[PDB]
Amino acid sequence: VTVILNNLLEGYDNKLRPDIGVKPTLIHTDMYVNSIGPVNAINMEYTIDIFFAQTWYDRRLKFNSTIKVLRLNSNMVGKIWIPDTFFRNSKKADAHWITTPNRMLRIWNDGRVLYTLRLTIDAECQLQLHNFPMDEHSCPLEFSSYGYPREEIVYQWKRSSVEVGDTRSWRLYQFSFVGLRNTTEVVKTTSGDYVVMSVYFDLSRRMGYFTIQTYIPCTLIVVLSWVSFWINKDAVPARTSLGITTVLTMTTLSTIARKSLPKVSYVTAMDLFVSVCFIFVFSALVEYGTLHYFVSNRIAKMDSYARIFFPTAFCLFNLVYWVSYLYL
Amino acid sequence: VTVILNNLLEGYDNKLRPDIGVKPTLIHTDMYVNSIGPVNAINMEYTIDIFFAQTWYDRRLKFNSTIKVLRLNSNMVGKIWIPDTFFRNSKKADAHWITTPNRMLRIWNDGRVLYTLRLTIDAECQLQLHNFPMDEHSCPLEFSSYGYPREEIVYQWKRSSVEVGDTRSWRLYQFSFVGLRNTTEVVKTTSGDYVVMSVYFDLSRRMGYFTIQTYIPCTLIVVLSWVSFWINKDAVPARTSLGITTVLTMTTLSTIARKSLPKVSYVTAMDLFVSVCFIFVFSALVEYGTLHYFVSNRIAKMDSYARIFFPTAFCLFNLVYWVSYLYL
Amino acid sequence: QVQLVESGGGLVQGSLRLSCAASGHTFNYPIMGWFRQAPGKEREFVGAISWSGGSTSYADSVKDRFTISRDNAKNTVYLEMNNLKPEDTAVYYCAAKGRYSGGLYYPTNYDYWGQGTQVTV
Amino acid sequence: GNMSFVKETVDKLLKGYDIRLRPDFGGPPVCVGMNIDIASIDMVSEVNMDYTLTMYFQQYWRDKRLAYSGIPLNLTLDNRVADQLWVPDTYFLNDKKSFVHGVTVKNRMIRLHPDGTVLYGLRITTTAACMMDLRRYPLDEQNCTLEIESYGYTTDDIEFYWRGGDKAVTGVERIELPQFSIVEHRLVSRNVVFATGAYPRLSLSFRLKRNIGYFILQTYMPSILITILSWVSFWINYDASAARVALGITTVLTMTTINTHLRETLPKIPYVKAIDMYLMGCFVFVFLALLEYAFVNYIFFDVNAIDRWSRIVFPFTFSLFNLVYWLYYV
Amino acid sequence: GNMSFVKETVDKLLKGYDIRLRPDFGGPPVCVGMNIDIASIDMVSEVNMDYTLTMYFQQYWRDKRLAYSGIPLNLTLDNRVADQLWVPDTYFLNDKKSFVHGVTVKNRMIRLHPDGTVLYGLRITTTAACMMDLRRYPLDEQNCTLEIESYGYTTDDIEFYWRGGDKAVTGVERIELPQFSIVEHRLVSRNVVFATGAYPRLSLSFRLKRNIGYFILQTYMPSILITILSWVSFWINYDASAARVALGITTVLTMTTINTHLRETLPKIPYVKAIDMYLMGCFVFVFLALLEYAFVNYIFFDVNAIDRWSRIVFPFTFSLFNLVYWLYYV
Amino acid sequence: GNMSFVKETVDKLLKGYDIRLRPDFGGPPVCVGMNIDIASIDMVSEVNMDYTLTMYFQQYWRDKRLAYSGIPLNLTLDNRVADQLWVPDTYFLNDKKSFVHGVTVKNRMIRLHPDGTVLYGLRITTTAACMMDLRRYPLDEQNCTLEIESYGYTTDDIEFYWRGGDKAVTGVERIELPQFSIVEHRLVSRNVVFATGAYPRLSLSFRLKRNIGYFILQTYMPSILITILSWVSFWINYDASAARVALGITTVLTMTTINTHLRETLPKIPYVKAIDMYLMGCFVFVFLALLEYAFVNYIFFDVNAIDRWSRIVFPFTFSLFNLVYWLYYV
Ligand SMILES: *[C@@H]1O[C@H](CO)[C@@H](O[C@@H]2O[C@H](CO)[C@@H](O[C@@H]3O[C@H](CO[C@H]4O[C@H](CO)[C@@H](O)[C@H](O)[C@@H]4O)[C@@H](O)[C@H](O[C@H]4O[C@H](CO)[C@@H](O)[C@H](O)[C@@H]4O)[C@@H]3O)[C@H](O)[C@H]2NC(C)=O)[C@H](O)[C@H]1NC(C)=O
Ligand SMILES: *[C@@H]1O[C@H](CO)[C@@H](O[C@@H]2O[C@H](CO)[C@@H](O[C@@H]3O[C@H](CO[C@H]4O[C@H](CO)[C@@H](O)[C@H](O)[C@@H]4O)[C@@H](O)[C@H](O[C@H]4O[C@H](CO)[C@@H](O)[C@H](O)[C@@H]4O)[C@@H]3O)[C@H](O)[C@H]2NC(C)=O)[C@H](O)[C@H]1NC(C)=O
Ligand SMILES: *[C@@H]1O[C@H](CO)[C@@H](O[C@@H]2O[C@H](CO)[C@@H](O[C@@H]3O[C@H](CO[C@H]4O[C@H](CO)[C@@H](O)[C@H](O)[C@@H]4O)[C@@H](O)[C@H](O[C@H]4O[C@H](CO)[C@@H](O)[C@H](O)[C@@H]4O)[C@@H]3O)[C@H](O)[C@H]2NC(C)=O)[C@H](O)[C@H]1NC(C)=O
Ligand SMILES: *[C@@H]1O[C@H](CO)[C@@H](O[C@@H]2O[C@H](CO)[C@@H](O)[C@H](O)[C@H]2NC(C)=O)[C@H](O)[C@H]1NC(C)=O
Ligand SMILES: *[C@@H]1O[C@H](CO)[C@@H](O[C@@H]2O[C@H](CO)[C@@H](O)[C@H](O)[C@H]2NC(C)=O)[C@H](O)[C@H]1NC(C)=O
Ligand SMILES: *[C@@H]1O[C@H](CO)[C@@H](O)[C@H](O)[C@H]1NC(C)=O
Ligand SMILES: *[C@@H]1O[C@H](CO)[C@@H](O)[C@H](O)[C@H]1NC(C)=O
Repeated sequence: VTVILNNLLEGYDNKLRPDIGVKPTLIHTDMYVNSIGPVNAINMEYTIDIFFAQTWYDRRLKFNSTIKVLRLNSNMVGKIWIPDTFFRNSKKADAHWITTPNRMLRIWNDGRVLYTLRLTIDAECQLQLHNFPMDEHSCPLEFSSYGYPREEIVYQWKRSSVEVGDTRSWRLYQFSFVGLRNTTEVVKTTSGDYVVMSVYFDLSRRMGYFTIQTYIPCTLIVVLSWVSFWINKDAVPARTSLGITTVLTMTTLSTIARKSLPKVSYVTAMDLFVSVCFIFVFSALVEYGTLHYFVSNRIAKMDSYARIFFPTAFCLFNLVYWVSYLYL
Repeated sequence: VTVILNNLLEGYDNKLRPDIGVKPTLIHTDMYVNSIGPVNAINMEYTIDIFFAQTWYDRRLKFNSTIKVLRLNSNMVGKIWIPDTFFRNSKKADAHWITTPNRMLRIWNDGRVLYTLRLTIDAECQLQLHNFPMDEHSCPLEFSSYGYPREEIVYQWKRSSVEVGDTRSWRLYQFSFVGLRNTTEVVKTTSGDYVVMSVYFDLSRRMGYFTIQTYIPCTLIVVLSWVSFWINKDAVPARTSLGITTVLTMTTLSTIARKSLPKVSYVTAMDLFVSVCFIFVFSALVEYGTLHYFVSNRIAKMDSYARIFFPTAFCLFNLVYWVSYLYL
Repeated sequence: QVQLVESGGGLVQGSLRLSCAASGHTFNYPIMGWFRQAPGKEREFVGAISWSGGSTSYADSVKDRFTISRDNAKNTVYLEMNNLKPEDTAVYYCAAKGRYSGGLYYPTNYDYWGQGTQVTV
Repeated sequence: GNMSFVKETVDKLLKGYDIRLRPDFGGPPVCVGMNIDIASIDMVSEVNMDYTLTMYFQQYWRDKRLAYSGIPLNLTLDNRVADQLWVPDTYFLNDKKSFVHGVTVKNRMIRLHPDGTVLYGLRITTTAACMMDLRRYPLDEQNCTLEIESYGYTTDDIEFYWRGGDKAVTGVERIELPQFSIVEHRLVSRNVVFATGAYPRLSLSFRLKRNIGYFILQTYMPSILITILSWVSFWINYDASAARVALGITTVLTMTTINTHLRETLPKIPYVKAIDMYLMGCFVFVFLALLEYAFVNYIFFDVNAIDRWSRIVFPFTFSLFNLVYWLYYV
Repeated sequence: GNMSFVKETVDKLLKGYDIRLRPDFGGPPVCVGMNIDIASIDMVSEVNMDYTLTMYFQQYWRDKRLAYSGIPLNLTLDNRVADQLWVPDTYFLNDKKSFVHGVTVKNRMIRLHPDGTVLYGLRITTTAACMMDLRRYPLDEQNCTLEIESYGYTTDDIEFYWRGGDKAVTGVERIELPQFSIVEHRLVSRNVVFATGAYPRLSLSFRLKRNIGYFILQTYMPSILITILSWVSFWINYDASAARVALGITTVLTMTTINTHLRETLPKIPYVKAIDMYLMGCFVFVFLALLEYAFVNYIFFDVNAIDRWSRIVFPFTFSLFNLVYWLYYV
Repeated sequence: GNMSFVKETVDKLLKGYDIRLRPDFGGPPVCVGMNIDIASIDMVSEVNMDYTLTMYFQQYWRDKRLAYSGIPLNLTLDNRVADQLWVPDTYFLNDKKSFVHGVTVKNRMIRLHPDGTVLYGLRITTTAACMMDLRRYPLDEQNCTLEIESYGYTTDDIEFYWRGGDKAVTGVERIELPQFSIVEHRLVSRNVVFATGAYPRLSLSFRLKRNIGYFILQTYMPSILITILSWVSFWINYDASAARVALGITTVLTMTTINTHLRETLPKIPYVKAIDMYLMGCFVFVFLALLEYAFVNYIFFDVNAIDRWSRIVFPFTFSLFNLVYWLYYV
């Protein structure tokens, strides 16, 4: 066995890919998603833990022996040629070395080489935060050969390309995994044309937390503003204090609403709902101020109109708001 | 040229400093401050980016050739002896390796060796936060040989010791660079006596941000407390609400004041000003409570005295406060 | 400094409850262990418990028969002995262990010891 | 005694030694015994759903290639000799970031035995993911595991067992988590089948129970007192419009301030936590209290009867809400 | 085709090769062409005054020592061969922390040519400092630069130029900053003189314009509405002392709560920002409004005239304050 | 003088030297003397229960293999020579993350002596865990330790002692912690017995006393003043329903705002801190004050007597609460 290993490495040039000028090297890759980490909306990145496995043929490693497979050490990897596969949208990726380099190198008598390494990747996922928190995102994962163009290295998915786990042990506590798709395409760059393999993870945000935290308190405060309409006009310190304090309450709720989103300029659905609710409580106090002035100096029945117009307008706004974001 | 390099490294012992037993090695050092990073008041540290250059004589590297200088690679540094200069007050320092080790090694036929390396240093700077934010600090930067005492290695500033940039590209957004001085001294330790070179950067905090954020709002709230004195005593719900809400407002301002300072026990000037202002608004409500009780049951003219005593006391406090911290 | 006093050990032939009172800087010595020293024999480990948390460890000879509990408010460790056997005739000691004192089974690692109660069955 | 003689023996063992080949290559799988001495559990993060563990990880196996004769001693060699010896490709499946301490040197131990037994100890600080069911939070119980598995070698080449049975893992009692208490720990040995084959697996799981004392004082008590403070409005006379209205929104304002601070310390989980239900329930009660005065003022301008009915119903309903809530989560 | 023949050619090139010596050593300086393909600009931090950049950094130069004959192909070698070849000592002057991705291998490319041309590509994530003038914040325009310079070799030994002219840098349009928009990018080539000598310099600068939409809705609109809400007190009758006083401080209380949250997201710059002037200006107006009622109450105990004058002046003055403020910063 | 002669002497010492074997292998254990020069204690974290320490760690031992003759000087060699020499496997048991500074080189010192004495100095920044008893917080006293122990070699092979007795550790007085004061430091030498055997142990412990000045001004004083401000309601006339009710909840609102900010700076410890008891106690008093007006209003619609009794009781009870609280924690 030791003699076999020495012969394989003797006269072997790791600087040259197998079939350097013969034909492009065909590499079969498949991925096992161990778990998907939390999705960082602030940095538009998500963590993913995978067992990345690559398969390719190198005729220089053929050996004739009764043993048809050679499970070798991680140190053996540096001796032979390894494809320079890299992830294009990876902000930061690491390979675990505890307690030993988590890499596998198996060589068959056929010359087929299986190279599997465990990787933790913080891939980049540009998030379109429109319709937040009802937004739906598709985070990609693109990898390709860094230096070898399509004329030298060609990737290809295996019959079991992307293998997922139970999806319950996954670290997704905000989103819910709903879709998965694999794609093959060629991207032209300055150096040349490279075959790029992409895996898109479809994630839909779960609205349970945001609805309880923001929507219900904001709605109740708006209802509390309508309470001032039933209090009689003579109670000046009561209606005035109720209106101003509800505005202060909405100010407190508005700050906590956008405490996790980045500073995107476009108005998210969460921001739109809070802003509209802020106008209603603002208009409630302005309505009383108008009512108080004219009464102290039709308009006299503004309370009766306010008791109908304000609830109807808010209900109409909610009907338009929810339909426009739950369906479109 | 290649033959010259081989001869220099052949028969050369890098474990031994030049003139190991002959005489102490004289090292000429000068520093170019590329930029001074932000000053972390919480951790009492500041970032500094410099081009640290050292010059010393090693007769073993003399070569006779038409070329009188040899600009060599960074890998050549490990072949020859290099002084073990370290920064004593450095919490964390790094040498950039992008895209290559940012080190320079030039050797002349004279045997003089020039070794320049780019360093980013997070030096330790103990901050005396008394008189904050009017405090003035002098952050040092001390470096010396780690293992070679004064009897073996002696440092010495060159004719251009510390060279600064435009000081506008510097990352100092809180403080303003006002002074610079270099010092040479010997510090006795358990291992022996070492020559220590110190560079003190004088930094004066700029008070513009703190004055707008804290002083003006706190002063205005205190003035708002005096407003209760002019409101007539019969308006119980008005003066009572004004006094208690101003106390609540001061509570909000007090929390945001000490949001960047560490947890130092000594009372800073910012803390003293806020605490005194909190007493004035507290005393304003207590004054009305005393006035309300005696009126409901001299003292009757306490409003007239309050309209004079409170503004005078606060003006007197401000006069003492500002003089004691702007001059002393 | 930690002072340990143990009590509740009498002469019987049975369920017994031994309590070890502690005083001083007990936080610096969070692990309490019970030791017995039969005549003519070296001191033998019985069971070691932590002041905080409450996780337990027992010797094989006294496993599932002796149970130990503690409460930080009372600053006392209670050793409940059930189904006594004639081999349990030894001077029971209460000891305190530092957080980084190493193994529980070795009495040398313990710093402060109690007086020791003589129990014969 | 003779250092040169010992040096020659060690050189003889290393001469011709192939690190690339496992012991008993092509034969029976090598049995590897593992014992863990826990140093501390530094952190347990709910937001990141992981915990940090520091431990002394030790492995036991027999390598006949390293057997030596004539030296009746256990050779404790320098940690740098491990690079010239075969070690199992042991890795943690659920870890997120791990490292071996290297101060002042690599915290690594190699101890040889005359029969070829090798002792390999490592001091490892590891961050292992732990999915947390926070439905019953903060009255939840968590089962955080540490999966130990061989990366490349299958069951045909290597096997794992806990050395010492249930005593393989020690130091559990020394762990002092500020927020949790270690209820129990379990040791599991099993075989996991993958596409490449079956691999040995060792699992160490801790059952963590969260301490309720902090949340009871910090969160529940202020919420209860504010809700009780809202019931004070019922005692206040109906004509005191300014007083009762001011009491209403300020209690609502106070509840919002409490709610804003509390929810920040947790991840966004769609399901309703016990803390989530309690905070929202209290916010509804104070909202209804101000609505109650609205109806009173309107009908006034039976009015006493509405206040009396409100007084009986509100404390009873809130007590009923508390009773249902506590029974559900306890 | 013949792998052995190619292997012999590569070994011949590396035999006797001196990495320590630059191409054309002792002769004309070597011209190095650089082109950059930007991947993304991850972050732009105002507090740290820096930005994070990910890019494909490529260098072009001719090394006659690496020229080979008989192979009419471009040899794309393994990234580990770069250690045996000379590469320019290119570094970024304004960077604060940079690294080269190493998953699954070092993202490095070496491509040789028969004439000795070497292509050296690196995928680098770099954090470069960028001083920001925040006087006009948040309506400011920023010019963040990326300085490229040789560390040791002067202009006599090496020279830098943008390969492709203005097309040397691509991928700018793909950058999608949530808070900024890339107005323009410029390429600058110049020589910088130091004490040690003159060094070649390449500069890549981006002109960033901050998006005003977020701050207009989040910050300005609440401040305006509160100030307008304070003017409601003028309409309220003068005898309503409790109502007007309560309206005053609560508006002041509301303004303070807005002010506390907003200033946290920025560093402590002594100069007055546009956001700084607006927040303080609104806080003064609400402060004066409560002072206005104080004068009214005192004189009452013309009183109508003071209120009427206040009503005309306050909206006019605030509108004038807004007009001056917006014109100054736009 | 003769550099070649010194070079030959050093090469002779390193020739045949076995780093894998300790001095006096197979004989008496080697005595290692340790002295520590503290540079600074950067941080003390209550949430993480650890502190950061920077120090000059020096070790003294005799190695007859390194003894040289004919050179009456102490050879201060380059730090890279330590890789070719045996050094003790010293590690810190309670450390969480440690490193050796490497700017501009590894902060390492090797100093040989003619008799074979070796001086090994390292500048180490270490983060060591320190369990903190926060029951008396912020009036607590902490005993943070630094455990020094050999990893592999037992007492039979190596022994540790403090070189210089109580003077082995210096620089303690120079430490300037913003939040703590170094009351005392102690040096402890002992043997720790494990399953593998007994190991030498050196312990360095600091007794830290927290500074109470910051918390007294920041936390206690606002809480006291708000509680006193609540007693103002008793002086207010009973008919002023709007005034007294508004004073009540606003004081309750103020107390909640103070409580929210204060508890954030600490970990979730179930036991009651001194700060925890004080904040909750004040919140109860203001809660009772509003309840007191409720009873007054109800009975009114003796009423003066209830107010008078409340006035005498509340300041007395709060003073009694303060007296009991301070005596308990001081
Ligand atoms: C946290 O949650 C994890 C699960 O996610 C829990 O781990 C489980 O622990 C239980 C024990 O408490 C494990 O159950 C045991 O599994 C063993 C594995 O056997 C496998 O392999 C053998 C061959 O070696 C096969 O024959 C067999 O079919 C399995 O494939 C069993 O051998 C055990 O059986 C023993 O006990 C049973 C009674 O329980 C007897 O009837 C048997 O004769 C035998 O004595 C046992 O069934 C379970 O496998 C673990 N799951 C995982 C995924 O590892 C943790 O315990 C939990 N943490 C806490 C603190 O609760
Ligand atoms: C962000 O801010 C930086 C710093 O201010 C700007 O960088 C400057 O960019 C301008 C161009 O916009 C540069 O100006 C140009 O400098 C070139 C270099 O000249 C130097 O080197 C030559 C020798 O090669 C010397 O002769 C000369 O004295 C200098 O030492 C010039 O070659 C250019 O000249 C060309 O344009 C001018 C008109 O502008 C014509 O008159 C000439 O004929 C010729 O066509 C030009 O002068 C400037 O040097 C840059 N400075 C720095 C420090 O980099 C960024 O542009 C800015 N970015 C944004 C987006 O705002
Ligand atoms: C922070 O908390 C730690 C842990 O609780 C404290 O550390 C303890 O400190 C005390 C001293 O204050 C230590 O007590 C001493 O232990 C020495 C070691 O003895 C062991 O080893 C010898 C063999 O070498 C055995 O014979 C012995 O049984 C022990 O196993 C003793 O040698 C000392 O004895 C000396 O003093 C005593 C009186 O105290 C005399 O009677 C003796 O004759 C002799 O002069 C001494 O007893 C204790 O071991 C430490 N414990 C740990 C776990 O480290 C820190 O003090 C504390 N720091 C602060 C600032 O509070
Ligand atoms: C070397 O280590 C082995 C393994 O731990 C020791 O063998 C054990 O010795 C103890 C007694 O000291 C017995 O109780 C165990 O049963 C033995 N185990 C085995 C597997 O044999 C051996 O004694 C040690 N030798 C030395 C010199 O320390
Ligand atoms: C080399 O170092 C040794 C050890 O530090 C020195 O020996 C000490 O010398 C001092 C005086 O310089 C005495 O006070 C100590 O008692 C000595 N200690 C020992 C163990 O001998 C020695 O002097 C140094 N020699 C040189 C040339 O520097
Ligand atoms: C995607 O994966 C599936 C897995 O069965 C495979 O059949 C399919 O060919 C893959 N797609 C591409 C484009 O390779
Ligand atoms: C400080 O730097 C100046 C620079 O000109 C130099 O002249 C002076 O000698 C230096 N001081 C010391 C003590 O070396």
